[PDB]
Amino acid sequence: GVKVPRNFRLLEELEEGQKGVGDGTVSWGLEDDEDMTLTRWTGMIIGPPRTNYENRIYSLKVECGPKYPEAPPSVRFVTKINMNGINNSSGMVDARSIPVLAKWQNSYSIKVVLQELRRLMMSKENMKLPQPPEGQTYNN
Amino acid sequence: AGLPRRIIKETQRLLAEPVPGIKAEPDESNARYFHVVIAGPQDSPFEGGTFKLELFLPEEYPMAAPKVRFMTKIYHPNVDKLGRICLDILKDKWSPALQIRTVLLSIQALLSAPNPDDPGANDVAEQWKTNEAQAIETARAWTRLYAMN
Repeated sequence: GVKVPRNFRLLEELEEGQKGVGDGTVSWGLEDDEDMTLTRWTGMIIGPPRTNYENRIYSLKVECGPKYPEAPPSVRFVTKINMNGINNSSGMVDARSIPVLAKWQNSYSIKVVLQELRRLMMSKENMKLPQPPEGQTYNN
Repeated sequence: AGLPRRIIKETQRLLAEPVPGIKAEPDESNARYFHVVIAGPQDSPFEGGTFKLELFLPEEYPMAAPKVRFMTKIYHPNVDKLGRICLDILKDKWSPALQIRTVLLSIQALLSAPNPDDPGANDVAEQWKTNEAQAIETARAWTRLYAMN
């Protein structure tokens, strides 16, 4: 079972981010284009239609630590959102509450995390939550 | 149950017969992953510096090229901001007959003789083409800043 080292996995994810996937409703890229450690990523999720998240663009920060992708990335929303599993004061994504993170596998990726968060925005418990005004962001 | 003979062979020969000016050591967890240090070549603006590089041997090696990237910031028309290396044998011109040893000295040769004219060179290439003297001074500046510790 041949493991691709962290840095080489992240280079794969960088190229895939540039090429884009699917319908482009999620996207990702390096926060700092001179960051050779490939640690800090910007994530983007278009809120899904027929939910209270619709027609809003969410920006996220995704941190790929030293043990990525053996270990899951850390994720937080910059754009304010009311969603189960997201701390509504700080934007931090509680790994235990998001199945892709709580049940992380090393075959997963930034793309996969973002698609899961988008899918969860469509859930019965989230899709009807009243949202903060568009354009607001958390501190720090 | 383990690695192909070729990989075992190349690994062991890397540690028995090291390339001049290049250290190459196995990762502590991944037998296909190596931590390399290249000395700046004599008479280049990188001379005196040491540059970290990482090397990975993919599943399909040697059909597939090794993956190589710099992990030390360097000012060079064929190495980008993320350390990625533009070099024929790493892509188009890779063939199984080439050893890791050949790739590594070829990378050293690239430091010794940059190719600013390469179709895939970054924005640093423009400096190298038009004001080469300044670009070489800047490569020396970055060697001082990033490659002396």
